[PDB]
Amino acid sequence: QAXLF
Amino acid sequence: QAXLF
Amino acid sequence: SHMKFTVEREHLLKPLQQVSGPTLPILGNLLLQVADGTLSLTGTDLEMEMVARVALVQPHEPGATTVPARKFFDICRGLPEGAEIAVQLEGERMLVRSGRSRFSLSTLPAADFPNLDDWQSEVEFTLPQATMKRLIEATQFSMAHQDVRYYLNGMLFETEGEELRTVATDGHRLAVCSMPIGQSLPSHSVIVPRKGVIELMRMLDGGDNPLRVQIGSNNIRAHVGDFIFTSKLVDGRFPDYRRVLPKNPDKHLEAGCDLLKQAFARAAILSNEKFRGVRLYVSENQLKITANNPEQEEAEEILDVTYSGAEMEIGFNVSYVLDVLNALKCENVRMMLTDSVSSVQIEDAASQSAAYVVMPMRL
Amino acid sequence: HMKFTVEREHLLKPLQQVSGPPTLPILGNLLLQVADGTLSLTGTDLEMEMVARVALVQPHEPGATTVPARKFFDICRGLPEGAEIAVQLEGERMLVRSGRSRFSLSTLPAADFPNLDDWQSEVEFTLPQATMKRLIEATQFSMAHQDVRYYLNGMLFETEGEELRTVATDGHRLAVCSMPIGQSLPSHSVIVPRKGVIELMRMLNPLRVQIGSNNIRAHVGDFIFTSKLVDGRFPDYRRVLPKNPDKHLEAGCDLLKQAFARAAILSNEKFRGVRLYVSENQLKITANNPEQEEAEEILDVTYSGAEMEIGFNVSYVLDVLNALKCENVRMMLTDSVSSVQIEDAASQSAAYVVMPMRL
Repeated sequence: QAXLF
Repeated sequence: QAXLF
Repeated sequence: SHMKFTVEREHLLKPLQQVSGPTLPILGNLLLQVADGTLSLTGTDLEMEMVARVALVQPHEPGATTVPARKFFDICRGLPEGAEIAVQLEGERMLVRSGRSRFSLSTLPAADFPNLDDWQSEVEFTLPQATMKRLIEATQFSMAHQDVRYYLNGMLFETEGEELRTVATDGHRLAVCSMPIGQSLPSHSVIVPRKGVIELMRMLDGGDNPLRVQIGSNNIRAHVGDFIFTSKLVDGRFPDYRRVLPKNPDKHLEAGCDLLKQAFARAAILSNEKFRGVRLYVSENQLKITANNPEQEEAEEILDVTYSGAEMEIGFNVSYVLDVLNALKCENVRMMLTDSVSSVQIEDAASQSAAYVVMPMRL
Repeated sequence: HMKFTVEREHLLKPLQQVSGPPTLPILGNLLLQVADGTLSLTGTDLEMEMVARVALVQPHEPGATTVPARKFFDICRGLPEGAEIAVQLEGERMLVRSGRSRFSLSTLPAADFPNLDDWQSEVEFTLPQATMKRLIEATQFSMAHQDVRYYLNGMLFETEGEELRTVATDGHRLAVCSMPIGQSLPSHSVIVPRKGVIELMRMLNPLRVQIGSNNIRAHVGDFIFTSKLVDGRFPDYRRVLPKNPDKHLEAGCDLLKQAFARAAILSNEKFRGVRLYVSENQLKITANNPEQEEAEEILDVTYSGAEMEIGFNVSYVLDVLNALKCENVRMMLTDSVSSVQIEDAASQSAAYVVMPMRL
């Protein structure tokens, strides 16, 4: 899972 | 609470 | 080994759901077997087993395997309404296909699946599913849960003359319900485990459809439609419920089931949260319910009842009284009292089929 | 001493809404106040407070006290339909009487009841309750829960021009919903805590909202809900929105939802990862788990972009498809390592941005 920022 | 037996 | 079957989604759902109803990995899987135009699904936890049979119209190949119960049911449930589910064993993987949806499931050998050891039936009879539902529903709530007296963690199923009876108790309250099934039965009494009572109860959604019950010395079986539920019986001695039934309850109270239930529910709010104690003061055509708690709060209810006996005071766990009033579901209720230290028999004023005995609390 | 007599039906919803939200004993009670033909009921947990006003037609005596919230509501709820509830303070116990039912409740002083400190409103407007319900419902699921970044454990409420906007995110997925309320508003942005969002949702006649620097208030009929705002800086959600999502997919909301729900069965139970392969008018969803089981779904979609592969947490995708509740959806992609903007194909009011998984 990649974070939005 | 009283037991039945 | 070369197991294959194609079947509708609707013909697989209830069979899968009932069977799927872990400690060892294989107990979390369902044993699937195809043989002579029949798909058999089997689930088990070693104490009880559910076998469901689904007839195969379309072409099939025989064989057997075990597959994850929850995932296979969720796959079939998730597919669209009216779906055609094509199943086939590919090596050590069970393939499920429907439309453009493909699922490869893991398997464990069918030889490793546990089976309940064979037994001989002693008692056997048939009755409507609604009669068995009524028998369980009327007494289920009085069964004990995790009691050290393991024999109370279940329901007594008893046959006598032409009646099937269910009895359930936890030492404080008792419930007994008898229903005539119109067949001459032998005198037999067995304890069905509370897990088995729940499973047996969860599969009776066919009302007047028949149910065949076969009882043995250590096992009980139930045939509902295409299902076969089997459970081990609790190996213990159930107490003599006839001994504890009130012998001479001279004092008879009669009141509205709902009005009495709403009064106990209101008084219960200010009763002790652990002991749930309420005090009943009965007098000429009147019932006064009182509840106290450690915060020095008090609830008091005065009702108009039909009572011509001597004035008396008696304590009770309000939850046990409410459970009986919720179970009766009638217009008027009858409480048959003796003294302040003896049990009360509570029944429907219009029916004797179900009776409830509650032991009081010392006030 | 306090005294009032009122119908059961005029007390139920006022008691139910006020009892909605025990650490310290007085927080489990409702402060009752009788004054000038009005009964005021007040519940609080120190962060938020709900005030309900019930008008008194029958004779009454002024005063105040606090009583157990749950027991007093259960007493009033348990009484028969059409009951007349006579209440009066007798020393240190409140007496509730109705017919032949009598209840003596314990009390704590009205002076000991906590009150939210006074504040001044900066922004103020009115809107229908359905518009506020839609705004919260559309973004509530994307709020974080017990996140170390405390400012994400809540919903951003933002006014700009003639629109009220709600924003909610947990760092992985984001939800925005904007609705026009037809009134010129100033540029203001505040974080309402997740507990306050739930209570504001629970009370939805017009709705009047008043917002300050550290507080927010909502007036619905005879109820007044107030909550403290989260004192933190919400991330600039505008910086996250996909800038140039060239690749556009269009499919049936339900068919896409049922395919992701089926594929999720054989996805990893911890990471919930699914792989999406988009090609000319086609979407293939694949799910794998450590038991070497695989689910695969091929759907007919509307897609004319370049062929690409992208990973996603299937729960975050299903949450967006469950929230949209529409006929068709629009998935707006960029590349395998950038976020996807998911919207209703017939409406731009609500947009959802999901960060993918490296799969």
